[PDB]
Amino acid sequence: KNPKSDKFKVKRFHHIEFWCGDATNVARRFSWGLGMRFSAKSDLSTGNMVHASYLLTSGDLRFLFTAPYSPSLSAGEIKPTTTASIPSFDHGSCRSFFSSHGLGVRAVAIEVEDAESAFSISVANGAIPSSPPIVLNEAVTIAEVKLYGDVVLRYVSYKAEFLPGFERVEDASSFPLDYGIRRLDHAVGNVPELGPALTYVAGFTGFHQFAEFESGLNSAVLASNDEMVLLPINEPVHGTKRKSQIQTYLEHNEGAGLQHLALMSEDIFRTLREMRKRSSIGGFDFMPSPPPTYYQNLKKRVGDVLSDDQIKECEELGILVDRDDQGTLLQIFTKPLGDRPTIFIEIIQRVGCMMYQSGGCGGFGKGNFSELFKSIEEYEK
Amino acid sequence: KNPKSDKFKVKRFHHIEFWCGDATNVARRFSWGLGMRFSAKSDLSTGNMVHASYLLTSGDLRFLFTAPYSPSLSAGEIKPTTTASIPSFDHGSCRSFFSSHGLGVRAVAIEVEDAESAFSISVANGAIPSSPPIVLNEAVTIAEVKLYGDVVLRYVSYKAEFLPGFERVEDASSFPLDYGIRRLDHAVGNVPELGPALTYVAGFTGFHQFAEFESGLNSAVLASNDEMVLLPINEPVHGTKRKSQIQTYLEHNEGAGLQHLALMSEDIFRTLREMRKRSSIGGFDFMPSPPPTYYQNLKKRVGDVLSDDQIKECEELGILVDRDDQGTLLQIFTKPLGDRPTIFIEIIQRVGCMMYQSGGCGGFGKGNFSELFKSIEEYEK
Ligand SMILES: Cn1c(=O)n(CC(F)(F)F)c(=O)c2cc([N+](=O)[O-])c(C(=O)C3=C(O)CCCC3=O)cc21
Ligand SMILES: Cn1c(=O)n(CC(F)(F)F)c(=O)c2cc([N+](=O)[O-])c(C(=O)C3=C(O)CCCC3=O)cc21
Ligand SMILES: [Co+2]
Ligand SMILES: [Co+2]
Repeated sequence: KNPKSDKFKVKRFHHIEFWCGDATNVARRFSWGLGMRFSAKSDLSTGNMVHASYLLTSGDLRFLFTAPYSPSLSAGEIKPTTTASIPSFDHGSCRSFFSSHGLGVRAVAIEVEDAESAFSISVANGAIPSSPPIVLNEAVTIAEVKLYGDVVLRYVSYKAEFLPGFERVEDASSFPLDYGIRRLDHAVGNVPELGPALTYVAGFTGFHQFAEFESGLNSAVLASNDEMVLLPINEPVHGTKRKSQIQTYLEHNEGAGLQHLALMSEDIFRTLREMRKRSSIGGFDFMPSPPPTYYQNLKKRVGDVLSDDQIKECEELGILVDRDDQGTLLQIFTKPLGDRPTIFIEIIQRVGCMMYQSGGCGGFGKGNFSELFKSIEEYEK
Repeated sequence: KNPKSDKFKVKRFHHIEFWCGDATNVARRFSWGLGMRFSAKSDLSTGNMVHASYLLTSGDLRFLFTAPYSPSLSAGEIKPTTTASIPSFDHGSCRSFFSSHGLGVRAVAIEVEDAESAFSISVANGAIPSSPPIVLNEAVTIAEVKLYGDVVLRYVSYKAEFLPGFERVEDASSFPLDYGIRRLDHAVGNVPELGPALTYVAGFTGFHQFAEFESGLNSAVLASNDEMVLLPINEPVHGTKRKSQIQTYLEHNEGAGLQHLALMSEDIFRTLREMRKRSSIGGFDFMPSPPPTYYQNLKKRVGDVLSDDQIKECEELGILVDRDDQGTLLQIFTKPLGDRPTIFIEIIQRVGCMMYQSGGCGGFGKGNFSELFKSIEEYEK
């Protein structure tokens, strides 16, 4: 059931912004680890005395990494005279965010036809304003509302080069890395109580519940009209035998915030080969391997979609596989991206539901919870 | 002239500790960029609820990267019951250091025979105590005094595995990277006024002035008895045509602090080939190239130490070369290690002064200031 209730028109994810203490080191780690090119900068070299911001891109995926400079470099400025390229930026907000959460996502930015209307409609429907709409170089409008915790939903609209004031990175300082990652598929929040969080976000966006088909979670997925923009939210299930991963998140994150980013690959086998190659030389580690019992039940589940060679390839790379009403989902999770057991990344590829591919094809892997529990018992046999 | 006036016995540099906001991302960037292996950890996985600390090693070089967790994980602890592996660590001090300076060096640690005596003698000779001596697991003693700015000089002594409470990193999660870097050669501070800084540090250590043989600097080098431990200090020269790099440092760093770490390589050609290979895929960038006039005057200076093949190799890699009373110095500088124009790294190899090699052999490149100025004029001809 898709009522198509978006209160303003939404296109697609535009970028994800990380708030960090050093944007250079995080951006270079992520670039090597995920195979993303350095494509735009805004910093001292471009006349930005406020923040350093570096953009990495892979296909349509845009990761922005931003950290503050000493406030003393911009003490003479006022908001109208600012040299920040992201006018919503605030030294104290950024410093307070990082000291509270460590490295994490500050803004989930979606592109809209009209960011000012998006902001107005949103707030008129209960969104908590975070930063009012501001027109950038007569070309781009940016506005922010609170999403959950200290994460904001950033609206971006273009009248017609990432953002004004950013410069393209020099050819020599930009290496054409690519491991097959192509776009952001969904962005997931962890909150203490799912009900109020869903009601708030569904309330100001018009996004509808997407619906799926023990685990330490309960969750729901909000989606835009074409279900391209997918924003799931998790809450803990207390009292379970194993402590809820969501509860561990909330404790180490100091409250609600973004849990994982799921990135679509055009070739999850190539992506995981390239990323695993680099795990111990600066890249990302992956979740522990599932038992062989899991991969010895994979043919009886998905053998109609993937060859026995590809199923062996899944056991080598640790890929998990689940099946929807409509399609198949290949998926794997990284270990946390930084010091804290908080944010992590999911790599995915979905097979099926072609019209282009419809969003959410295959679901989010809900069945892998019970399939992994069984193989755990079956292996100890 | 070496009076050998050390007030307590000093052996060698033990480690350099970086204070960061995320220790994972910085440590993985540095590991790939410099070719250093992950060798020890102290973090949640080892029962440290206070800080995450990761040690990288190359030859004798030890870089430690430390960031704080949420204070809430250790709210129930007191100093006697702490789970920190570095008892000098303080959440507020670390958070305040990083927000003030960004990524930078907190501790220059030197090994001594008796860290408690080192601390006592030091303070009795004017050192400002930073953290009193503390015996770790009946095996290791650690103590800290102020060095300059918010940088401390950390004394370490062993009765007889980096530090107690650290664990060796698992074989799979530790990749044998090595680009030829072998040990720390010197660590340089930038201060607003050299005189008072020298008097303070020379005052509590007994270190003697090492002495060398326009530039926006004036500087002096303090050295231990065998001149292995080398601690130069810079101050700005105001009024020069080009603004002093030291003054730019002090403004962006919010005051005095560590400017550069010079790392000895056993093969500076191999090191710079490996590091430059990785500049645009997560590693470190290097200083701009000198003109060819510089390398067209290199034979008439050092042609007795390096072949014309090696001199061509210097022009390819951008290596600079200077000559002492006693030896030859090969050297090159990175661009700053993080967002701010503050800390950077120097790679060096020295040729000569063999007895082992005596410390400081070749100097620190003082002549390259006037050799580079000339080649600049000669190239515009
Ligand atoms: C498939 N799957 C899984 O098998 N396990 C067990 C494993 F593999 F770790 F052992 C997970 O723990 C796991 C955790 C998460 N999560 O979001 O925390 C997700 C996930 O992506 C997801 C969403 O995107 C929105 C709806 C909620 C949801 O579950 C999937 C998971
Ligand atoms: C050799 N040399 C140089 O040629 N230039 C010009 C170039 F190349 F950048 F264009 C420098 O700027 C430069 C800067 C520094 N510094 O410390 O800032 C040092 C250096 O290492 C040093 C010490 O270790 C202790 C004593 C002070 C001192 O000068 C060497 C440099
Ligand atoms: Co997911
Ligand atoms: Co030097």
